[PDB]
Amino acid sequence: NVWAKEPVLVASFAIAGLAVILPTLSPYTKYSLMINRATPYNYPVPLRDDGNMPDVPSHPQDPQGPSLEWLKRL
Amino acid sequence: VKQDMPPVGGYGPIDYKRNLPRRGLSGYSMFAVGIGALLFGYWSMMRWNRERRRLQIEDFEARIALMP
Repeated sequence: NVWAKEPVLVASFAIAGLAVILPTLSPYTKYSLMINRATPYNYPVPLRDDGNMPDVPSHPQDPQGPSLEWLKRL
Repeated sequence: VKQDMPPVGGYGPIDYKRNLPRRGLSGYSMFAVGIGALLFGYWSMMRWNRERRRLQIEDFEARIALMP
């Protein structure tokens, strides 16, 4: 068929079609979102204590808040 | 005697074939080993980039703790 006619075109459309469709299958896009969201740039601001939250840990050593542990575990 | 330049009883033949070996790999084998080394490089690349991001996050935490 066209595999002898314009073969570089066929390979181009093939890798293009997989580059379009292939993000629909991934266990890794959620990992990409977690990495690219959980990187701090600005200053992590403080806030007033007396909202009486069962969250927002007062100590940076304290793991009471949402953090990351899959990072060092790859 | 006579001393011309004759051939001595007949000489050996000399080839007239387009002697071509056409060696090297096929399409499938060369294609597959290229894509295999490509995927090897991809896996090692992925590993180094994510460990590098770990260290760069540590650098971010350094500038955070340094600032006030």
